[PDB]
Amino acid sequence: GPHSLRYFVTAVSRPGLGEPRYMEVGYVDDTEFVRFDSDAENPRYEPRARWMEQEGPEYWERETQKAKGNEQSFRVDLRTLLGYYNQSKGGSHTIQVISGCEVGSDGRLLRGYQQYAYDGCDYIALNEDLKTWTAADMAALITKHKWEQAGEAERLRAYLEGTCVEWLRRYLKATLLRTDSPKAHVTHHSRPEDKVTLRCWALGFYPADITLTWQLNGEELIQDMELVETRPAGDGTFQKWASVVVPLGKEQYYTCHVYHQGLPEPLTLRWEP
Amino acid sequence: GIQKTPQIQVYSRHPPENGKPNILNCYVTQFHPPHIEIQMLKNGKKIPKVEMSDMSFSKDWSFYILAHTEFTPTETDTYACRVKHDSMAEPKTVYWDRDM
Ligand SMILES: CC(C)C[C@H](N)C(=O)O
Repeated sequence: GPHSLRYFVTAVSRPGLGEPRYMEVGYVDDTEFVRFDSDAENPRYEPRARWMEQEGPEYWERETQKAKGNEQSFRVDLRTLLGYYNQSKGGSHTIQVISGCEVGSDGRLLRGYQQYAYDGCDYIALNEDLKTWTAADMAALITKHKWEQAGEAERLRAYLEGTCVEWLRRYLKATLLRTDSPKAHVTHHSRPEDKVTLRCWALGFYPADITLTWQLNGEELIQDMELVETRPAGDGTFQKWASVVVPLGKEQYYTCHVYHQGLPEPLTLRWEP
Repeated sequence: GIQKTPQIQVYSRHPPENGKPNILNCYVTQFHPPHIEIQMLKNGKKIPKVEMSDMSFSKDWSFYILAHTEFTPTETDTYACRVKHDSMAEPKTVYWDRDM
């Protein structure tokens, strides 16, 4: 299947309180593998997965020095954007970036991207051609014209097609993905008068992607069902539940279905008093 | 820019059993700006040793983080997570419900 190498970058100004806080986080297949945090006396790029200590001290010095350079460029960028938007020097602001390459099963580049946001809104994005830019407002247009006139898209296309895929191709290459199957159970809770709540739980699963449904007579109860957003247990696994309110005494007419990539086939379960 | 209001869930790592040590989570998502203050409370009083995960953000730019603390639930103790963030006029408190 496909693989991804992506970096998520945050720069937050804190006028009067010190230097901006800068973070870079690297993900292989949506799993954190390296992190740089500026909030230290001697900030270093650090491994975050069990396989990254293989890299020598040469790797860590180069990446640390790269991240420190990026940090200082985003410090400048934060100041630049105050000019572009005519904002005062007293407020905190945030720049974010997502940058990366996704390759198919065949090792060919599927998608490369470089997307910037300012204070929670899209700012500029490199287009799929890896040759042109989409600007979100008239401020970002200024950056666009600067980058068109500096061969930035050229420098990016060479990174995304070249070094990104090369590093990705070798990173965790170990190519296949962990799955932990959900364990499921149903709980029973009282409601006012002649109704009860049935809650179908899925616990201990990985990855987060999952679907829970409740069926009455073969049909999924989309309208009446309450769902929580999937949430981490804190140990690497995830949790989710779905509930329905049903008539007292009709609990055995309802079936929970759990769908997860780890399961040989979906779980079906009912309230078991 | 924008402000996004944090979404909060308070829940245990393991199914709760009275008297058995466990971990209480406060999972806070979908917020912007990234500055946030998260407290966990037992019977109304701040819990001292609350650990914070590293902060991350999603494809929609919004931030998320997990706060957690050791706890030993009992039948009558009350737990809550309180979050202060510029998107909200007052701090939001969400109580732990052992059934959710
Ligand atoms: C926010 C950054 C993309 C700004 C860019 N370096 C500029 O000076 O236009």
